[PDB]
Amino acid sequence: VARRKPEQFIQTGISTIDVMNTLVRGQKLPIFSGSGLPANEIAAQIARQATVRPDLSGEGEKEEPFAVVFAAMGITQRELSYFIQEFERTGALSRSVLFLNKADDPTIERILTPRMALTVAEYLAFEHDYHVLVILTDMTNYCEALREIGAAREEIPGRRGYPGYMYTDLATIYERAGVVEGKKGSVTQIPILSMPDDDRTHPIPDLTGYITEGQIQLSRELHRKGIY
Amino acid sequence: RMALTVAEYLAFEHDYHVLVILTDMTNYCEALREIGAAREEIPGRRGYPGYMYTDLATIYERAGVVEGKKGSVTQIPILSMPDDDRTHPIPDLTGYITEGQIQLSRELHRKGIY
Amino acid sequence: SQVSPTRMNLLQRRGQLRLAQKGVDLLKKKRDALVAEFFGLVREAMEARKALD
Amino acid sequence: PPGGDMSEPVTQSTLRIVGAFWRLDASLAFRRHFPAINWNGSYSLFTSALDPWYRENVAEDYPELRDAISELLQREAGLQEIVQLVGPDALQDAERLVIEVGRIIREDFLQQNAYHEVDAYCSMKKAYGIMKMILAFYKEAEAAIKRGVSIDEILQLPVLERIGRARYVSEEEFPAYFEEAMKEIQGAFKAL
Amino acid sequence: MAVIADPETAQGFRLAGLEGYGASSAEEAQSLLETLVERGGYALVAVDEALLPDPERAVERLMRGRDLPVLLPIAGLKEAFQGHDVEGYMRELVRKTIGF
Repeated sequence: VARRKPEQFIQTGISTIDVMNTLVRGQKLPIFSGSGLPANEIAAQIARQATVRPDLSGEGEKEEPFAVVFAAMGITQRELSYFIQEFERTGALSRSVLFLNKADDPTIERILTPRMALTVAEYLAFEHDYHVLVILTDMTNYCEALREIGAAREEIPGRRGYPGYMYTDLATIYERAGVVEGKKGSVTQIPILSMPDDDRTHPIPDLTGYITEGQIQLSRELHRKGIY
Repeated sequence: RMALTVAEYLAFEHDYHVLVILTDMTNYCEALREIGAAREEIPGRRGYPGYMYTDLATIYERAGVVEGKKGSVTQIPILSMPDDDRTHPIPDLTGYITEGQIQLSRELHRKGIY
Repeated sequence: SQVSPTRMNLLQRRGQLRLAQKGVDLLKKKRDALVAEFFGLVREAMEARKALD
Repeated sequence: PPGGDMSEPVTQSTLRIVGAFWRLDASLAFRRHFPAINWNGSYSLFTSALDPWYRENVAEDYPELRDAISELLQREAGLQEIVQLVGPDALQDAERLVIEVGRIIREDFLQQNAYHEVDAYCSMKKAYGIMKMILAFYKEAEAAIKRGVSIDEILQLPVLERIGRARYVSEEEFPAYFEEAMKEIQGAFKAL
Repeated sequence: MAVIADPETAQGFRLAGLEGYGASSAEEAQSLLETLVERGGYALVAVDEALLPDPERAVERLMRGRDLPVLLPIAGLKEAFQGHDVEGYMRELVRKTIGF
């Protein structure tokens, strides 16, 4: 009830999103991307082209901070430096909070650290009235850590080696976002998947369907032409 | 099982002729499963039980004529499948004890040929 | 790489057969009609031809 | 099995263990010519090791007949299809030959009745001469087309009828009917 | 039109019934054949078996579709020529449908 309809559109710097889906504050756009198709790389493109629209919405939106958050659940050596070097290329590095996780950093904290970080979002986004962009990327490595408890313990695998408490595990994460009716801050969260192949019966494409309204897919067909 | 045991006494011992018409076997088989799963019997292929066979027999095998007793029960069971595909137990099972099959055409039923 | 679903798709690959198996049944005596009557025109062709040549 | 599938245990196990599979087709059945055994869908890996013991006890040329004659069905299977759609008369005299012999194989050596008990009783000596005659009728068919003998009169020979009356006796009249029947082929391609 | 063959038989296309002025010039009379049909504005293009186009495929591969004015084999020379029976029968069955 405290959520109220999203409508304040931003520039993501691809005409394609700001027309067909027309991404707005408080909204989620999962970027469906199979395996063998990059999405960390190409996401940095959106991440640096992101900029509010204040002259078309009738009021300032640069007047209240546009900070951004990033957070990996598990990444390599090259993609570590690649990220910072694409934030250093525009100086979009400034005013960011990065709660990175790596593949050699605890395997238990791939699924703990998202939940933590999102409650540090609520403080600067809602209670200091900032427009916070959350971008959570590498959501398989999530699922790796999820798997571990799923079956080894008392919990049972209710679909594909992941617990049957799966529903909750994807609820507290995803639910964070939506325009407030009494705050003027928002949490706009944009999950970017690396879901397995082009499968739709796999847990990731599953629930994500129902949840979002707006969603976009990237495919490998035009990706070998070299169009981005 | 109720009307089963009453039926025996109708058509063989009164010399009457009964026609048993069952409908929706899917429900019969779903409910069954829950019962067996607590007696320590594992469910079967495409979840439908494997201890189905025995139990399904006992309803259908009170069909066939009887020497000297003219009246006997004629069995017509009716069951559902997604498109009449044979890729789960419900037809297979049935289709060994029972004889024949009479499937339904989409063309026909559209045009209102019944 | 790229791979299709395996229980959504289950329903479509059974129906693959209904379209395929029945489909190719009628494909056989179809083309046979046109090629059957064709022969007639090839034979009959040389009728006037030989005469008037 | 419920479909005919091999991905069920029972079939893909039996399949190697037991060496023979005898598929009957529904079409092959419906015309009233028994057996209805579909050959491309039957096999017997036994036959190999039995070929010694077949010719030894039964008859010397017995194996020689079976293996040879089966080529009829093979060049007839892909012939009926849509290659004799236009009638056999508009095809080559070597592709005709296949249905000329085809008559005797389909009205003599594959037609039988489970309603008539004088034809269903069969044994070695009866079946052996039937398959035999169709070798000796191909040997004379093919000498017919090498001389340019018409396919009107070969399809009307008394020779074909002489086979037919010898499947209506069990094995009693068979020996005397083989005395007359054999030599009749011999003097009906030589009477033309 | 544009029908050509041997000289003697070419004479009569020069008159009416058919239009023509050519005769042979090649194997299939390519000098004229190709050049002419390029425009294709002629009432009929018929190449007789007096030239004999073994590659009727040359014209089809180049035209890339047109049944309007394209050679029709006839004969064009007399030797009691009525042999386009036994020839056409075998020319059809061999490449289109089942062989003879």
